[PDB]
Amino acid sequence: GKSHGYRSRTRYMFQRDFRKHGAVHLSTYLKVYKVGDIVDIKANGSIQKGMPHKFYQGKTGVVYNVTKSSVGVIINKMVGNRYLEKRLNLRVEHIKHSKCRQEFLERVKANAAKRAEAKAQGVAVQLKRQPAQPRESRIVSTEGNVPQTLAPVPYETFI
Amino acid sequence: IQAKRDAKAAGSYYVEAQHKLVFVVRIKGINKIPPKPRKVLQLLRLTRINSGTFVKVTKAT
Amino acid sequence: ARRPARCYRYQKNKPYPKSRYNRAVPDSKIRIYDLGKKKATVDEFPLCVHLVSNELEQLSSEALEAARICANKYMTTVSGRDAFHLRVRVHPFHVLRINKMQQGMRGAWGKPHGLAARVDIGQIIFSVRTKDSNKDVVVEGLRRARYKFPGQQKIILSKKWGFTNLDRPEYLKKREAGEVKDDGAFVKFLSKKGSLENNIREFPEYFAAQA
Amino acid sequence: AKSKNHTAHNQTRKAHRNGIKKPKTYKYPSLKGVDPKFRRNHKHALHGTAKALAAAKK
Amino acid sequence: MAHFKEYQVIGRRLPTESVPEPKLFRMRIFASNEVIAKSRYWYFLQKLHKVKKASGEIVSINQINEAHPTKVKNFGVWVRYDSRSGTHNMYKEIRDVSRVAAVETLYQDMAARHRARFRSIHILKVAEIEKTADVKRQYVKQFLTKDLKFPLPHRVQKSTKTFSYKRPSTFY
Amino acid sequence: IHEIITVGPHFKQANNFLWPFKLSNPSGGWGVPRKFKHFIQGGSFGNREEFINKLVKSMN
RNA sequence: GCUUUUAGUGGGCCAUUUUUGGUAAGCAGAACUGGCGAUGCGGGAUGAACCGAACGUAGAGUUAAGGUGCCGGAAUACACG
RNA sequence: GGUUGCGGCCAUAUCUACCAGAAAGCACCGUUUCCCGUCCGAUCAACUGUAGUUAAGCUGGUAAGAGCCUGACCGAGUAGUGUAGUGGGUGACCAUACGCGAAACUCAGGUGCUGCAAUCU
Repeated sequence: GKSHGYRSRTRYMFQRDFRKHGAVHLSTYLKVYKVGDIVDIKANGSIQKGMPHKFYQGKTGVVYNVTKSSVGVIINKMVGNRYLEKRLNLRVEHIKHSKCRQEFLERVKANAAKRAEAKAQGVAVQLKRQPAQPRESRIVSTEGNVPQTLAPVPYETFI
Repeated sequence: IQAKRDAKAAGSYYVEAQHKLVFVVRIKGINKIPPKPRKVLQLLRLTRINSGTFVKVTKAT
Repeated sequence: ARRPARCYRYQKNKPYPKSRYNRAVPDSKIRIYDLGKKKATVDEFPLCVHLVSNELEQLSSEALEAARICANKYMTTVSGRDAFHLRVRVHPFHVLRINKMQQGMRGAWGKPHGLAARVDIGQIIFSVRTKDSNKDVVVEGLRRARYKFPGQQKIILSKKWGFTNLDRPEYLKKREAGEVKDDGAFVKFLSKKGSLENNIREFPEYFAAQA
Repeated sequence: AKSKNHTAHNQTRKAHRNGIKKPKTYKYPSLKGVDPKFRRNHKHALHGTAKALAAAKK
Repeated sequence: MAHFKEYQVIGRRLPTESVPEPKLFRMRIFASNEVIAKSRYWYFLQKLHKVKKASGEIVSINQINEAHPTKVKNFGVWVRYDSRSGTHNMYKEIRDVSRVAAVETLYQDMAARHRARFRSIHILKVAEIEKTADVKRQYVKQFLTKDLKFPLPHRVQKSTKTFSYKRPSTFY
Repeated sequence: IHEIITVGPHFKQANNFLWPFKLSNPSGGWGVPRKFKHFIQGGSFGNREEFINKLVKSMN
């Protein structure tokens, strides 16, 4: 018969990342999670209490409830033709902050500073991001760099 | 033209600037399109065969 | 009672070896893999000839046994028992199945039927290291092997020195330098890394100036 | 009288007919399931700062 | 592939901090237009160096003309082509008037004699033979004899009408 | 045209203003027997760079 | 953006790619997408699914896939073998 | 800079064989009345810094060292792979076009860094 337990199909997921087994380091227990923090869920295999389901491994949500040895994380789940909001009480060994919000909050301090510096100096701030723009025209010199002529190679076996 | 010629005279190669703008013509009809190119073709305003648009060239395009 | 090989010519299934879940396989028909003068040294047989596959397929163990018998028979009756060293470079690890048959395809999982070496395009099957002057003999000894195999094979002369991986000039350079030391049927090479105390224990003939 | 067992065919084309929907987040989300010792006090934090702000319009 | 043109393409990998002014490789490419020529440049330069179209840059693209387009030359061509069951190297000789013209009858010949299409052929080197008795193939040695003459027997005349009224004549 | 060709600070608004060009089929034909391979392989699709003008002036 | 209410449906099948059992099957069962069912038109002589393209009634022009000896509209075209 | 206490990252820190360690600290070390634990003051507990010592720990250095770490147009734009074709092939499979792109291999370099407090010729 079929088997669809709570930890089915998780041979390699809750595995403990070769030659980094054993107890976990103490900066996992010293992070400070505030209500609204954006977290990533990566289930520690060695802490069997408070683990998430295998759907939520690698899923990113926000913290809604902060208690003694765990936090409450809000995850959206794709089910049917809608999304539901899921609440997960997971211990802090299976969690870490996102660095993609560290892209944001550091760029907020940069964007707010460049607006103030342009306000005192010559507004037209121009503080949006821009995509990778195409390359400009340039002059490449052949001095010391005379082009070597490369031809296609004949076929050889070499076994 | 003069930057090309005055690089050829100087012993160099003037590369042109990369093109900043393309014109795109939808070449294939409506049926049998996978969802990802169909969604992109809806986003580039090319909803019928032989229709064209101008597209600014960045990496996101 | 054995099915023809066209039922199992291609790699249609996943690799299904003899494991602790299979446990009930027959024995391979080919058992030995090194024939001729396998006690020979590296310098005795400079020329190596391969018989290289050109199709992605499976070769049955019965076919490997028959081609081994045919090649060894021809090479021994033409050029003597010890003028060559034949090594079969494939090992038939993949277990074939059969649905031996009121029920039809109900419970159609088959029993083990035989063995096959799963071979890719460009994988060598036989490799015969021999003297230079024996060359064409070994060539014909591989050509008569070709009739025992399904699919297209090709004989190809190696540019290396026998069963090692360096070219014949580069093995000559290591041989006239000290870096080659002998072994049973192979050769051991000098590394520029390692403990310098016991890198002179082996290779005394190095470290002087020349040959 | 055997038949098809399971297929996920057409289920994504079906789910995108009505165009799979986001859960419509709000300002002031629900304090349901939030830790009761925090939630008990937060009643008094809000009530006291309403008394203190209505005191500014005495 | 078409009536060919010969383009030199010069390209390099893009400059970084550790290597400004990279080494500027050059290839002579036979192609129909400049679009296909810059494709065949990166096709072969990816077969020789760790580059691709994204990590590199086309520096210059120039069409090369035959320096004497009206002198009959004996071209020796070295071909690397793929068969149905392997890859081979070949040496064919072509007597024609330009490097363009020798390549266009090389692809017509390889598609006829050996069923090799444009995708299967890597032209290694088109070189011109300067001296007679350096011509190795006998289908080119036929036209290097002193005082070459021959007739064109059995001349068939193409008719502008559906009915001829005398009889056809096949003289020349 | 100047906000198209020189791509301007207001290219997005000027381009989104233009309704997509309902081009015709080409007057000279496509020039290929089979349209649906790359322009490098002798078809129609892909980057046809400056030759896009030779398309569009027959399709316009 | 949101809500109510209700129909029919709950026998499916094919194609590319991945893939399981089977010697295989126009076989049995999965995954993703596209189709047929539910769909006519041009092509593949002929065909549910392939290629092209989806359809109010008409006129002009241009093409797609496919073709141009004759049936059959359109080169008994040109070029190298 | 050395050393201690508490650490952070958890081998560039590990392992094997040798060589060095001025000062302080650490350690080995001396004793068994008391609290305490032992078949046994060896571990553990207590007492003194007194009788001694850098022999070991500890720290550093050496080694064409093993391991690990980093990098590379080294292998290799290879294998694999997304998209495409009324492409090739009887098929098995394989070329091509737009893209992404390894691992082993090889070479070169490295062999702990740092926070808080205290102390030291």
